[PDB]
Amino acid sequence: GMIQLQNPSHPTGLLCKANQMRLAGTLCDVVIMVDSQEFHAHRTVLACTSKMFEILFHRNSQHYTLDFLSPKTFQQILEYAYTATLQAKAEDLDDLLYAAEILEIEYLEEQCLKML
Ligand SMILES: [Mg+2]
Repeated sequence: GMIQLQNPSHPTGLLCKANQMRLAGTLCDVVIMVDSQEFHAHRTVLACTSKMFEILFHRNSQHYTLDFLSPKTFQQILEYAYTATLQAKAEDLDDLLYAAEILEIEYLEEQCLKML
């Protein structure tokens, strides 16, 4: 007979380790520059979070500069991507919507749209 196992804590635990890796900078494979500020991250997490990054990463530069947002906004979207949670001042909502729109993060775009 067949056997089956399911762990509903895997997706979340997996993302948790990934964030822990990004904080220690372990196995990072891409550098995103934002206003002369370097961010080390994982292509896979970013590409699965944003269709914009999925497309962009087919260049294989391992290094990319973003001009549509400030390092603060990016750090804000990086945290969301790695923790599924975003913290931001009400005064940043516009900045986030503009970037979420370009990055195509449906959830951030939806929420920011409602909140405004
Ligand atoms: Mg800039």
